[PDB]
This record gives sequence, structure tokens and C-alpha cells, in this order.
Amino acid sequence: WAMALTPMEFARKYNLLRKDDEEMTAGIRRGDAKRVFTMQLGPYWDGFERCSPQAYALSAVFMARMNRDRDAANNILKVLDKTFVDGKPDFSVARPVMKKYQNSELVQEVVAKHAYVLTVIASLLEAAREDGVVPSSEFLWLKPVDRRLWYMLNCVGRQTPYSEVAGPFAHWKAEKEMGRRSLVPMIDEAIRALEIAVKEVRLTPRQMEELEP
Amino acid sequence: KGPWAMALTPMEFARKYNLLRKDDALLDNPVPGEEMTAGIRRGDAKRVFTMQLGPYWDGFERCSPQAYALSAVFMARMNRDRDAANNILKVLDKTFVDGKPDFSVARPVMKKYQNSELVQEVVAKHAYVLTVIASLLEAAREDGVVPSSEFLWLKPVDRRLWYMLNCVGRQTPYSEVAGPFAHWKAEKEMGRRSLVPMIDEAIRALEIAVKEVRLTPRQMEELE
Repeated sequence: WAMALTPMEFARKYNLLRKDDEEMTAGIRRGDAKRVFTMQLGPYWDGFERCSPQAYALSAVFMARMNRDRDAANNILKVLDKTFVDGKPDFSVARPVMKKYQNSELVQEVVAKHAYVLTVIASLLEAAREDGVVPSSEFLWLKPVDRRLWYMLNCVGRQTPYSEVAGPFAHWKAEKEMGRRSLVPMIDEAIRALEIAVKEVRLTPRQMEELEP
Repeated sequence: KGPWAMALTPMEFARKYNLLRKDDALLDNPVPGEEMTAGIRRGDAKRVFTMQLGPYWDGFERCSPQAYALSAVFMARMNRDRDAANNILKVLDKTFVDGKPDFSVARPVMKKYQNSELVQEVVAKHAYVLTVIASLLEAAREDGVVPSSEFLWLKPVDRRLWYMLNCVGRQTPYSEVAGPFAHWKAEKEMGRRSLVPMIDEAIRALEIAVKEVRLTPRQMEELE
């Protein structure tokens, strides 16, 4: 499906550009950007049963790999790949695995330290990678099912996220740096990165004339 | 709807292409076994199935870039160069995350293997791009498993190619590739390539499929 938005396209898509007051450059609406990034953070973690089916199922894959059970992990990934051909993925294949590993030590440690679904599952993926490679390419089907999740998970191991998940990315890294879960959004790093990225791009005269204060 | 839609069932396919009609074989001589069932417009069905066949094979360089690259992957497998095959699959996968795939990555492998004996045997025996590639996939599966999983990304770029390759090893194809599947089988049965479309099995199968679905009274009356 669609390419990830660049910082400028993202800013334009969410009406984040402002007259600043270097030539032919826009500023950012910080309050507005804060809210957009806060919106990207998604739901609080509050038991895996309340996760979307896709986050449920990939969490289970990663829990399996953390607990060194490649077979259970590959069986989910395998069934989801086939069933995806067919038309609708069978997320229920993940239920047995969740039941078995959701209360394991290494998983409880991740859940303890992260307040949002997206930041839990990012750290489950990071931890699963201490066992083996776990590429996005084992779960190609995710992009059309859930774009935000796909982008979050493809940013695990990266320095700089896609703007469309810059919120949950910044929050995730803030939680790791604080050493605790945070329910208060910690997304300021996403704002500063957007401002920097936007000031690098020149606007045309038409685009400058369309800027409001 | 959109690039990710599920495959049409036979009855949905027949409706989409206006292939249903009143069946005058059971109007003129009703069988208890078949009340309330439509017939198929055989001439319109031939056209539609023939339109799914796609272009003649005429040098891999004339193929779509996705058909090009996948052919190269299967070529490499047929020739037992798993590394060259997997590199293409890695690069295609990486590039699909965010932007647009590196199909050019396939060019060295195509250059290398396209005139190989096992590839020349397949190309000799099939007349259409879809039928060539189906047979390259079937041959590449002599080497090892080559699941359609690995080219997940094809579905959005080329719906037809994706369903075609997912029916390799199936006994019954999706209606939307029933034409080239039928033709590919007819080629293997004849033992030569055929430019004349051999899509009769696609029509028979659609007729049979449609006869299994009871219509409502209203639906029977709307039939022409």
C-alpha cells in the first residue's frame, strides 16, 4: 500500500505548517503536533485480550521467541502467512501461545516497563531479537492489516522513525530511558525532530503564500 | 475493494462479468436435481477467460518487472543457486517496507540463467508469460519449498500474477485466473506451447460451480 509520509508530507497532511517570524521555510504548530503525536500513541496496554487481534498475535510470536520456543513462534507466522493468502488471517492460532507465555518472567518484565500497547510490543520485538533475526519480512501481511503497527515494528532497531509513528517511537525510547512505564505522553522528541526536518525543506512561493500565522 | 480484496467466488465472478443467464436446458426439460439455478453465457465467458491469459511470452525483458524478478528467483532455484534466489527475495522485501522494490536486482540473475537448459525447456513448452512463470515455479519447487508467502508483496502490484502463482499445486484455481490456469494445464497435456487459447476447462468449471448455487425466485426472474 502507500509509501510512508515524509516529514513535510506529514506536516502538510495534519495542517502543522506555520508562518515563522532559512528563506522560504515553514515553522511548526507545536501544540497541534503534540496532539497528533499523542494520537499516534494508541491505546494503553491493559491486558493482551484487549489488544487488536494483530497486536495480540504478533505479541504471542515474540513472547514465544523470548521464551526460546521457535516452533510455537513459527507456527503462528506460518498459519498467518497461509491464511493471509486465503483471505482472512486466523489470529486465534495465537491464543494458545499467549496463554502459555503472557505470565512468563521476561514478558512480565516488558509489560511492567511500558504503558502503551505499541511500546509493549516494540520491546517484545526487541527482546525476541536476542534469540534470532525476526524481520518484518516474516510478517509482510501486517502492512495492509494495520499500518501504524507495521511502521512501529519496522522502526525497532532504527535510530530515526517514520513520522507516522514518531509519537509512539519517542515515547517508547522515553520509557526505556526513564526505566519505568509512563502514562503521561513523552513525545517532545517527535516535535523537535519534525521542526528540524521541516526547516530543511524549501517551499515554493505558492506554498509560502498559503501559510497562516 | 482496493488492492487487498479477497478473491471472487465463482458466483461473484459470474455476476461481475454478466455471465449469468436463464438455463433453457432445464426450462425445456426440468430436472428435479437442479431447480432454481442459472446458466452461463459461454461466449461471453470465453472472452473473459481469454482476457485473463495476458501477454504472449516474448523474451523476459518484455515481461512486467515483477514477472521478470520472480522468474529470475525461480530460474535460480531451478539451477540450485538458492543464494541468488534469496538475495532477490531479501531485497524485494526490504524495499517494500517503505518505498518501491528493487526489481533491477533480478537483472544479473536473469542474465545468468535465462538460457540455461532447464529454463529453455520451460520456455519452449509455454506460450504466455503466466504459463511460463507457472511452470518455472513448479520446477523451482523440485529444489525445495518456495511458498507464495515470500512474495506476499506481489498481491498489491499484480493481482492476476499473484493468484496465478498461488494456484500452482492447487487442483482448482480462483475464477479470476481460471483462464491461464486452464491454458497452462492444456499446454502440459498437449506437450507443446499453444498460442490459440485453450480455456474450455475454465468455462466447464464455471458452469458446474454456478449450478451448485440455488437462486431465490426473484433472482431467477432477473436472469436473462
